[PDB]
Amino acid sequence: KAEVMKEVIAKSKFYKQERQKAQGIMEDQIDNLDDNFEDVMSELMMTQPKKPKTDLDKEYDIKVKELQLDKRAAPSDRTKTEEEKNAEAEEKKRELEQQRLDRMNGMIELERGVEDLDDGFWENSISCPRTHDALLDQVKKLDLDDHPKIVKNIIKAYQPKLAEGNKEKLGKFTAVLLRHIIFLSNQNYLKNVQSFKRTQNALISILKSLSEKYNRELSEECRDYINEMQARYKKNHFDALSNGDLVFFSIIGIL
Amino acid sequence: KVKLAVLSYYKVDAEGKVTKLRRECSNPTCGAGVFLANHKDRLYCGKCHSVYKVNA
Amino acid sequence: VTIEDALKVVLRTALVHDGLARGLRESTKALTRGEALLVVLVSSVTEANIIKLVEGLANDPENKVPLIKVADAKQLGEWAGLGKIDREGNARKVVGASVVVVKNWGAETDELSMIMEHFS
Amino acid sequence: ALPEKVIKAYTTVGSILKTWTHGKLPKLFKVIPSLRNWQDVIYVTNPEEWSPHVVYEATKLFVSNLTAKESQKFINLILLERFRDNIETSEDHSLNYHIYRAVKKSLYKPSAFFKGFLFPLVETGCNVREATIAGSVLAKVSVPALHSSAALSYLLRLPFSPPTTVFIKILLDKKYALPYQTVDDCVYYFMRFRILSNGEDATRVLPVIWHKAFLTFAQRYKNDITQDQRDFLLETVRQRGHKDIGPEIRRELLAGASR
RNA sequence: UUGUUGAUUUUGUGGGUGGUGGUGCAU
Repeated sequence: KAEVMKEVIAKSKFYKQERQKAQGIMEDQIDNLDDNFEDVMSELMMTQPKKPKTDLDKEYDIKVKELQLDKRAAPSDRTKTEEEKNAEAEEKKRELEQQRLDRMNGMIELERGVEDLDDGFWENSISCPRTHDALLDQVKKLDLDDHPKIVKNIIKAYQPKLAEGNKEKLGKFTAVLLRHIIFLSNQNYLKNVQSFKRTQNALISILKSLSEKYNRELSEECRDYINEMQARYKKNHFDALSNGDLVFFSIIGIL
Repeated sequence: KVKLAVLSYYKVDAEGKVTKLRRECSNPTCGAGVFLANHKDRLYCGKCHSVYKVNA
Repeated sequence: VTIEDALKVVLRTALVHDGLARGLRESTKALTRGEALLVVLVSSVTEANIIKLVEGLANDPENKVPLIKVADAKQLGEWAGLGKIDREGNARKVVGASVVVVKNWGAETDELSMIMEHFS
Repeated sequence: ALPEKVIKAYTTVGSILKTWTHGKLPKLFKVIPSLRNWQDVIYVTNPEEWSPHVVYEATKLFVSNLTAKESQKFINLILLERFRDNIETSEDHSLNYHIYRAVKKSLYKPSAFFKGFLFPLVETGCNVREATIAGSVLAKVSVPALHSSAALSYLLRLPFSPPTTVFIKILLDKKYALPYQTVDDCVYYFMRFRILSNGEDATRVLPVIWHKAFLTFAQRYKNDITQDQRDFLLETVRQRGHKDIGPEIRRELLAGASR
């Protein structure tokens, strides 16, 4: 076995050396060829020769331009059966419910545990408004029932696909929308409670859609409100607390 | 990127006369309309990759 | 049949036989080679050079090529086929063409005779 | 004939190409596309003897430098024949990886690719194995919707052959925004196989690949056909429908809206 | 955008795909 192995190793080394030698000879041939490139090309240029398209070739070019003129179809995917859709929907529901139970029992998604956290805590045209005030100015002249109309138009005008960075603009708009929802509740609405109800819930539904894609941006704004109100409670106590706070907390339960 | 490089290749006088500021490739396949890139030591064709001396 | 309408079909036919040099670079390459049969130039080109240097090449004594004047680059690009058709059928994302040069007519149409008669 | 010194130099080029596997190609080889008589210069380099590595890099050199018209001959005369020869002469009837890559690069020029490989091959006794390997290159690589739609219209108008039906299925599988005229041509192709006066196509036995293509057409472009076109197709599956694939095509066709 | 070239690509957002995959079975 050992002798057979040594011959195999010797043969492999022997073939490797032959390949290297062949590689070396080739590079020398290329180098010699490059040196003689100018002489060969000079004569070839001297011997350069002096200066109807097929029916299949004529038809293609005719077809291409006609296709360019012609309108294009939108593509579609195969329709899943009702049983398959229900099975997929049931499967997704099972996965989400199982995740909720795990999160309840102490599973954290950075799948770390609550005990890990408790180490060392005790010892120590349409404009997209990047700010809450900007949204008001855009909707300053519009009625109370018209807030959902403008808000959805802003999202439509700045979808992610339309231009680069629209995700960020919508992400900031998610934070801006939440303050608008809380802001309206602070304003008096006993005069037109019905109209306020038609806008207050509608904006929340839009915020729910935004949160699905921009939960991170919403979460940052939500934490800021928690910090801000706490500071206001430090100085004003119950006077800081308003209806918008009570509204504000409910929305986290929703979202 | 170079913008409107084509404008730079040829010059127009007040009378409308057009003069070419660069040499054209002599390769038959390149033909007329193929301009050589002017380097400090050589004239280079971007189509044929041929190299010509500046003062040839 | 207006002259502009005559050119619209003629450029369409010239496309169908790959007979258009589209762009300033392709235009001037065609003119210098003597392959240009017709040149369509835009009025609103911001740089006065591009007008002069196309005009001089076309008015060369050795190869005189007829010249036409177009108001907007965007519509010329549409005739040059740059623009894209929509679900509605109207052109979209159309790219303006400052200069277009015809190399091959492709087919003999009555509209070509009108343009040539206009120049004669 | 080329100059004798040129012939000797390019004979040395060919010998290099036969065993060439890596590195820089000979400078003389790299300038062939610029030459007018490249076909004669290419002949002395023995294209049949080119190593698979050379075929890839030679393809990488030529379709980029040569014109669209000139590329088609390099495509048709060399890489097509090499593509067929390798499949026929291989023990397993497989294609070398480097030749496979070369077909991809030739697709970088769609018009020359369709006219140097696809249309010549299907019109020159293409076999199922050749269609499968070539379809995979077509399947994996991005092709323009414009060029493909014209290419699809071509294969639909040709006489029916299973190898051509593969390419028809591949293009349909790509899910391109086919122009409505192409959609009509797709319908007319599947129209011609129903029994009516009609050609022998009505009575021809239809393989599964024909039905799989018909399923792909139904799955994707159901919303882009007229009601009249839909009814005619529903009659085709009635007369020529497969045991298992037929009901699903009916299911897909019926759930679509008219344009 | 290619390597000079001409819309073949590049960018952002969505997004279907196991497939020059094997192995046996039934003319």
